[PDB]
Amino acid sequence: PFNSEPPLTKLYDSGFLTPVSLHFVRNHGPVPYVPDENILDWEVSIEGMVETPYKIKLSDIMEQFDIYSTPVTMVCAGNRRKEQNMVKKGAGFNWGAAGTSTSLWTGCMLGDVIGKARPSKRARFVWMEGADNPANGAYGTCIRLSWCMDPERCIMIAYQQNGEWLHPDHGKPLRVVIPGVIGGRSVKWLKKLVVSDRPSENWYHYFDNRVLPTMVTPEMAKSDDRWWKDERYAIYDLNLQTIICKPENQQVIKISEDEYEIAGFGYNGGGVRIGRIEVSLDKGKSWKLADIDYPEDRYREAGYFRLFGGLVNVCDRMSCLCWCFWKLKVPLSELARSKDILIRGMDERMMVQPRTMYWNVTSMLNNWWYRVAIIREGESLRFEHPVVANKPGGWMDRVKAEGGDILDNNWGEVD
Amino acid sequence: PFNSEPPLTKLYDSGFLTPVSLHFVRNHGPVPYVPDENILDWEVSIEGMVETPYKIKLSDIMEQFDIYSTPVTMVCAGNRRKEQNMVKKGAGFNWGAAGTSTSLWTGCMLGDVIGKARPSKRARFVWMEGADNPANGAYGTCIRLSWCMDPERCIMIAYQQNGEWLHPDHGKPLRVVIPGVIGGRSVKWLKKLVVSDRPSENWYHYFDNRVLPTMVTPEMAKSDDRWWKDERYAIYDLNLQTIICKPENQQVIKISEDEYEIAGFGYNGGGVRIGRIEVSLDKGKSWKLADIDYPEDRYREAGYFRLFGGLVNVCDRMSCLCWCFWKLKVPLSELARSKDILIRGMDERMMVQPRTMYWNVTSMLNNWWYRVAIIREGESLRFEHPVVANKPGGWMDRVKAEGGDILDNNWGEVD
Ligand code: MTV
Ligand code: MTV
Ligand code: NA
Ligand code: NA
Repeated sequence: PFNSEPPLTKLYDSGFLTPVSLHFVRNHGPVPYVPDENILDWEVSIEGMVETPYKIKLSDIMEQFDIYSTPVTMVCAGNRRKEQNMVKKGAGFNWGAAGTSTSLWTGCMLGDVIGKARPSKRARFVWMEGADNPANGAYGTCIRLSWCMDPERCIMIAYQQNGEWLHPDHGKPLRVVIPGVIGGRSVKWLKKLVVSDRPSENWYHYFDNRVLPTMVTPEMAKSDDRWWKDERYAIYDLNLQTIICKPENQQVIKISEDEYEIAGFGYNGGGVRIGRIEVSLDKGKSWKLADIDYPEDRYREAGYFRLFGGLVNVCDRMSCLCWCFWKLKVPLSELARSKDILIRGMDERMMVQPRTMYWNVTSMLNNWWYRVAIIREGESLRFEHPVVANKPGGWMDRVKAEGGDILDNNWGEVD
Repeated sequence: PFNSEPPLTKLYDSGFLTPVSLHFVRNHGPVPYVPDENILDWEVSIEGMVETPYKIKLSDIMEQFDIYSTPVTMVCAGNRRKEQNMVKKGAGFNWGAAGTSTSLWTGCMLGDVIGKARPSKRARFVWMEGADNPANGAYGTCIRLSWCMDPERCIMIAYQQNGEWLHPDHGKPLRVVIPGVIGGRSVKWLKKLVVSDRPSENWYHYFDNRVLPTMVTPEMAKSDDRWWKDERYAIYDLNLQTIICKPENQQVIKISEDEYEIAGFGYNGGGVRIGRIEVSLDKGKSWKLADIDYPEDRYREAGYFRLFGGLVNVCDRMSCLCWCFWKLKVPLSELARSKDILIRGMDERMMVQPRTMYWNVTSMLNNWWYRVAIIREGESLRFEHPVVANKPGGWMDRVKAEGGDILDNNWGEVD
């Protein structure tokens, strides 16, 4: 496999729409390389439990279906994996907190494409299969049929990203983009859509992209395949995340009468808005309400307009399919009396991020509170994120050097 | 207002469908009393942003619309309020854990009723108003239009409960039943449906049924009305709850070689399945996987059939609109080495119940882990639930008698 993660500061600083060059990459195997001259002839087959199976070329999609341009936040299931790895080593690429990127995606509605084949009333799922050939054969997975037909979910088949034709690494020439759901279901190099009454039976649907129960050890999961065949553990909708980006790791700030603007981003699954983002400087004893900016709502408020030949119709939805940004000003004098900054979000289902880590075999969907340690050094404060992408230098490295237990009630820090 | 809560043991023991006589009751004011002879003439007006406003009598609903019979779990937003009251006294009826009841509801689809009036493309909400007249005028609130049109959500206008004509306390002759959403939105004695592009402006929509941010004090909420006018804090979909019912409060069990079957129920909002229910006997250090029974899935598997003149079509949905039951056998010898039983659920969005209480002004949607204390007395164990409905006798009463801080890292219990 191949994985690349943008620097957290660069991701935040780029703002609501991440440049294509910075978008994170996750490939299970070799990328199928498709030359520009072959793009328009790329063919997808629609089959299974449908009245009228058909095949369609990209050029035909572009001419025959309504075209949309939609901002969507993509998130890898493995985001924040390194934090879990610090607690107990496991398999998988050690993502920091920047395994997410947000783009305008241009293409057709998957529901329109499937609708044309007329799915059976007994159908429940749409299987998706890619043209790639990683170690265990073609990558494939699935999504609920009803979600494809739901305008609030805006599931797309995209052929442009921020108005550019897709790069090989991002699925050239065609991929599914599934908002509010882990990147694992957004199948790249799309070849086949199969309408079914049951989930995918693809190897990658079983043995990846699952949050196994916490008490299942890696040895149990290796020795008993049944752990990977219970749909209750398959990841679809994202869980709620909030990340601190300012102050930056190892940032040093002089203590003064000035306020400092703590800041970051949040995202969530299933189109459910994050209703509140709260910060604590006293280890969760009291919480302060951050100001949230939802840039997607600006697109919602603009009504209908076109970008890259596609209709922007955020205005037709109430869902939140993109990340939001948050800010909170605090006096430096208060930070100087604090040992850490914690952030947590609660959504419009009144579900909140947990205090407690949920360690699991694939170390996926790690959404316990993100913590930035505060170290006072003379008349200045220095700040430490939990982990750094690809290097030491976070508070978890320090706590391990101190002999501490990161899972204890004080994050392994002394008293 | 008037509130009544069934005994927790009786609620559990009754099983998947709660008898009408045991169903919890929540009225904000006097109940409008409607004689049997007046039922069929009861009229509802459909108005607002629609092409064709109309009025319809109950008898006409019964003859003109498709009739369904659907199991739905109802839950009061105030369930588990007494637990919060033990921490810091607040306003509101002190619910234990049994402010929930599950019934077969018979009636028409709200989406069919609204669909007939042809809502404007700009419409976003359906306001609902009741015939009652509590202190601040007619009770009214709202629900998203798109949710009314979604078959997975099965929002109904019901006139029978477990096959009986509705009782006055339960909305006779007609109410809305909104699955997966707090009982507050399931408007009783329904008189008016108004299609709008914005939320309800009813007094009860603002000043009740909200989870205000935790740092907002009762004094802040009393003095600044704006806290109650931000939709991000209005409750719709339920959050995830799991409750221990066995062992019962003050139950005493002889320590032996025998296993004991710990047991209870769970429920969740938005039709999202609870994928796992986990129990800890070691204060969250390790977790054990419970067995979950989902009786709704039996109705799903039965295909189409009729109950009380209504189509049962659970088979058409994938959503979970009802509670589930859970069981876990443990050796009594292991319980004897333990100081408590904790239970928590995680749903199919990989969102888990929190360790930390989220105290709030209305003390609503309290879903931190439910804890049963274990007290060893000679060769026996005695068990204590957090609180008892209407009386002392739980571990929270005991912890307060001990001078402890329930919000501390050990639930206020010694070391
Ligand atoms: N055909 C195909 N092969 C893949 O390996 C494959 N991996 C995916 C995963 S697994 Mo994760 O939930 O472990 S994030 C993620 C992404 C990321 O897309 P990007 O590289 O365009 O960011 O595409 C998904 N789609 C795929 N499609
Ligand atoms: N018209 C009307 N008046 C009410 O006071 C009223 N209260 C409700 C609340 S507020 Mo809560 O989220 O504070 S639970 C709940 C229920 C309960 O219905 P039941 O009495 O049939 O159990 O109906 C809701 N519907 C109502 N409808
Ligand atoms: Na909220
Ligand atoms: Na789950």
